Amino acid sequence: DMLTLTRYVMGELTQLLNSMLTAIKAISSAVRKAVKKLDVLSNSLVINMLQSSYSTCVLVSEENKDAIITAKEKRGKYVVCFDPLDGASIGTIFAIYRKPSEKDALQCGRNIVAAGYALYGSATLVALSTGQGVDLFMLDPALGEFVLVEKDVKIKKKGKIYSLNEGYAKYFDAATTEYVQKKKFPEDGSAPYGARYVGSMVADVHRTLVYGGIFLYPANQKSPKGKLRLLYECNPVAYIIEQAGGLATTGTQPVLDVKPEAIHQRVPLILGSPEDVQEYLTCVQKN
Amino acid sequence: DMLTLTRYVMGELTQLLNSMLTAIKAISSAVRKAVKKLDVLSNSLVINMLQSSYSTCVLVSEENKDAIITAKEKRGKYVVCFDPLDGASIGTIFAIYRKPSEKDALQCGRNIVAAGYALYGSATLVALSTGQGVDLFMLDPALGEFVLVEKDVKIKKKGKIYSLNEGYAKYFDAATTEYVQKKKFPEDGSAPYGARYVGSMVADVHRTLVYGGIFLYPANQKSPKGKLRLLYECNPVAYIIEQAGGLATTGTQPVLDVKPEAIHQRVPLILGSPEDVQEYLTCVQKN
Amino acid sequence: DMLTLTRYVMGELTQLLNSMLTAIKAISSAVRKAVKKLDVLSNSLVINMLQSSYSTCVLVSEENKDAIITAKEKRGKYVVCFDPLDGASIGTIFAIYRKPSEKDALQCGRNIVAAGYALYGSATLVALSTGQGVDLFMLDPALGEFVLVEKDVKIKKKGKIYSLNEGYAKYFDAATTEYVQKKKFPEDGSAPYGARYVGSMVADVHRTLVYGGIFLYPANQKSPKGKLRLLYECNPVAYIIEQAGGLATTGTQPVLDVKPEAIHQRVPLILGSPEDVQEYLTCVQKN
Amino acid sequence: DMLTLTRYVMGELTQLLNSMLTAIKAISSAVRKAVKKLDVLSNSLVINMLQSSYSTCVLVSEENKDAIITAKEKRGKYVVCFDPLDGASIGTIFAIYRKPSEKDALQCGRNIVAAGYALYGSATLVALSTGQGVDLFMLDPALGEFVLVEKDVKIKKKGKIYSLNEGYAKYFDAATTEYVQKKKFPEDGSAPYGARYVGSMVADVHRTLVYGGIFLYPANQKSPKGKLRLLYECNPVAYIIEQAGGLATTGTQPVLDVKPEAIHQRVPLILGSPEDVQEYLTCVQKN
Ligand SMILES: O=P(O)(O)OC[C@H]1O[C@](O)(CO)[C@@H](O)[C@@H]1O
Ligand SMILES: O=P(O)(O)OC[C@H]1O[C@](O)(CO)[C@@H](O)[C@@H]1O
Ligand SMILES: O=P(O)(O)OC[C@H]1O[C@](O)(CO)[C@@H](O)[C@@H]1O
Ligand SMILES: O=P(O)(O)OC[C@H]1O[C@](O)(CO)[C@@H](O)[C@@H]1O
Repeated sequence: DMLTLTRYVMGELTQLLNSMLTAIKAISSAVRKAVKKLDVLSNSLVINMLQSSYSTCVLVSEENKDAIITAKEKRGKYVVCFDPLDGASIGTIFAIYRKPSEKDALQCGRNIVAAGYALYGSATLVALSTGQGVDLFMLDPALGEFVLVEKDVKIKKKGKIYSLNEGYAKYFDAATTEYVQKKKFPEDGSAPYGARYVGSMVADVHRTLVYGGIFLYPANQKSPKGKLRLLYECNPVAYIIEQAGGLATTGTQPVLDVKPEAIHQRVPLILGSPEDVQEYLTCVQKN
Repeated sequence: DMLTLTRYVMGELTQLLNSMLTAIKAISSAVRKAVKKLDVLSNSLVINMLQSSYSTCVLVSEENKDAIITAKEKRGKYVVCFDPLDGASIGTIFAIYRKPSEKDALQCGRNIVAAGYALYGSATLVALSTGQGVDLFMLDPALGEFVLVEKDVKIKKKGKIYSLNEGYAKYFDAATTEYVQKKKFPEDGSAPYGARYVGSMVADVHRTLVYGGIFLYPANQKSPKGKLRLLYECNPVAYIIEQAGGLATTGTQPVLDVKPEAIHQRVPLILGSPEDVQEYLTCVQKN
Repeated sequence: DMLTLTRYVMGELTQLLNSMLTAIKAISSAVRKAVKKLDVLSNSLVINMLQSSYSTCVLVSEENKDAIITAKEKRGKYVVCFDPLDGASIGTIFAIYRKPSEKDALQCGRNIVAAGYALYGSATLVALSTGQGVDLFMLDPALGEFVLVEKDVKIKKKGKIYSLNEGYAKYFDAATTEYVQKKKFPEDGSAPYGARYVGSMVADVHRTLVYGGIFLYPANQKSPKGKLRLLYECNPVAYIIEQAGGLATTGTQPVLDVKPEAIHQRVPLILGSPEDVQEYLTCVQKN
Repeated sequence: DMLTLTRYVMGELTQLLNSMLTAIKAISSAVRKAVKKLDVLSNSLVINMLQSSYSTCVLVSEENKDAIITAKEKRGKYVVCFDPLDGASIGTIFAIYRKPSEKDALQCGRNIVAAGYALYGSATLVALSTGQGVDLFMLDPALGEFVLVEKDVKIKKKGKIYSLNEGYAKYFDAATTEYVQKKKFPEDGSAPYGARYVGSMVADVHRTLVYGGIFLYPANQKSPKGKLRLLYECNPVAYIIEQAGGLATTGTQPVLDVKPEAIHQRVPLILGSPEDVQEYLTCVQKN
């Protein structure tokens, strides 16, 4: 019943992760103790911690219309796109790039150097990658530190869950209609998939990573480019899911290959177990 | 930024609630720090705390085949049916009756004297009623105490969420098929409902209480009496939802009116906002 | 086992207390998780929280050589003298005055409008007065809030503890030698006092408040004006102890009547139960 | 800012330590949330956890007149003498022996196989030895686990603190009078020692371990065999202090060599830095 602790390592990049984690720890505490005030609060925490890391030059926040330029004295080599408080478990999402303007935060997901999400549940969980797989951490609030709980997390090749808001059925495009119909009425004599949809993206993506299956927020008639934001929701989770052996697509190309045309750009998002996402792509190509 | 605390009151019944809350506090801590071992653990906590209250004579647990008879020395006037660890937020569910045998735990829900659930999320939340409405509490683990956060909680007359596993579509009975079709394709020119389904009953019911709408685990071809257990899942949440101004039905009668034929009996469960449950009943009566 | 919470009230003064408490909550967390770095850290927390209250114009910190002048935009009517991390339980001490220069922080203790200390033990405790007695609070870190635990705390008229570093005996002045001799060898056939000395001033003063008796850090040959600092150690605790019915003296006048000649001025400090401090004064007057 | 955790190891003995730690974690929580009821509570926690380890045959508790004999089914090879709640930081003290009667708990300290104390401060700290030095742990209540913070703790050869209740001066024996006089008036031109006395034995002993110096509760006229209890206060701390390179004596023999004549036997206790305890012994031998 006794433990020893050891520092874990995945310069400026490490200091930058360290401060992003410190802001997540603060947000975790502010969520445990709890709407727009909490969003405003979570935003200042990230921005201010990120800036005083001395590792940033450009921030993009879901909460701010324009990119935020780090004061010239505190400037470093990295760009951070984040959703401070997304969404039941709500979350925080971020992706880090190397670079002094918006140009720098408009790089395709392929260029990501580190990305992560935090999920604020019974425990605060962080999934993190710096390009060499996905590691899962739990916030130990007693220590003030994040504890490694799983190394090199891998998603199942194929799952048995599908996850989307089916209340948008009347608006679905033909490929989504077809895919959902196949999940409920398999044509191969297999059992239908189970359905799960928390309605909080970080909660649904995290379940998709650890249980397998597929998560979808595709284009539909009311949102013809999807709802979820490319820079600081879709690209970071696509990066995490790909690092875990999964796939993430807009329907017509990998999310990480999309060339961003604006910082608050939305894209469709379909991700998860590779065989499930490939079967979704087949419905697209056929329609 | 300073507070005063005051003891809240909703003899033996109070001591019984007090120990059920103490077991919930212990379960909360064991969940935060985390599968069958946790179920075994949560079970002993409830059973042992409930017994040493000196208020029980008969327990029914989701985990135990037979009813548990309190030792003759520790016996009191009450019967408790509970699911120690149900299920993402998992939960604990319980209902309390006045009474020395199984007979006593086979009373219809109408006879309930107190019921509740706990939800183990970013915060541990307890909904509780003793017949005079629903009160919502948060576990303050620093104090070891449950803090009143909402008095006399009322569910909306009509919501805009529907909540069920649509992966069972191929197995749905005609009334469920019809109801779901109406939620997605309203015939009155209104917007379709949104869909949410966490797949943990306490999580879905709690959302249904605070946001409004409808939750369904109806009979289907694979589970022709439903999945959820009458004594310690369906009756307690039906009791809470009715105390909040909602409805809870098996499709053919109020859950609380069902006369239990066995302690692990399953029933269908449809509950939530009264106008939503009434519209579901209309699809049943018409089929 | 259930509680209700109610906001407690003892404009700018309230916002100022609120931020001083918020800095104490942060310091509490940084102490739980733990030397000069912690002092530097505790200092920035107080200074920065105090400044953004918009209620301060002048700060005096044990950690800073010169008084700190609040930026003109954030200025308010109050002056705060504090020891961010003093000292086994360590503590934080502060006193608040109404006022733009050092002049304002050089007022005698008599002018204090609010004062307090925090003690970081198994629980974090705050004693606070705004002139109408002493109230005791515990930090509930789960809530992020301070909970009233005792109202209008009163010190015993006479105690049975004396508290001083007797390792300075060879340096004691004649009155301290005489007083200590009387505590150990009572001339009235009473039992000797017990001795307690934690060596952390907030710990010893707090014990003196709740158990009664006397605490002394008098002048001696090596420290002929005492060790403890007038502005942000001696005046605040003198204010608290007097508000609890006790006395606090330098030996030759009440601490609160001393006219400060510099912001880091030291004074002797003798305080506690009034009859004990009066007996100490008798030894002084006689020598 | 990320950590990995690793199980630490110092069969039945390990399970026994594990349960003693689990009772300390429970006591820590009950102290944080707080007199005789807490003593009664702390006692049942130790006794019940110790018994269900299946490693005990005989317990001796400061709280119970007679030794407690483990039920025949749960019996194992070890004997545990403990003070569940001693005493400002209060503590828990225990020593473990291999063995079915009182005989087994009346072994001299020399036979100890493991001993420890817990101190309930801003953090809950455990000092533990199983014969190969002293290791220091902090309770991480988030994890529910004890974290190694210092390995093979060593006390200074000679310190500059002395720690005793000087309010018993009129009752001191000649050697204690002489020793204290030498601490305050060194005859070698060195500075006087500082004095510290919390009045809680675990607090004073812990300070003595980490800062060095000497702690004394010697025989005096009112307590001619001392106050502190041999089996579950003096022997465990003597064992810890000796494992850290210190000494612990009654004045006339090492505490660990005293042959116990009764389970609640008191002995004088002088311990700490070896050169300080040796100088105390010189005052004894000379008187
Ligand atoms: O209610 P909808 O249309 O399903 O939206 C769900 C999505 O909206 C958000 O709450 C907003 O980002 C996401 O977290 C979630 O995936
Ligand atoms: O996976 P299904 O068939 O939707 O089952 C969901 C239900 O099963 C449970 O996990 C078991 O009680 C419930 O908490 C939940 O409502
Ligand atoms: O070691 P000494 O001289 O007794 O000093 C004790 C005093 O020093 C301090 O640690 C410094 O402020 C006080 O907290 C305490 O009262
Ligand atoms: O008040 P006294 O006589 O100094 O007693 C102090 C001792 O008493 C106790 O509180 C009782 O065990 C010890 O923790 C402490 O060492």
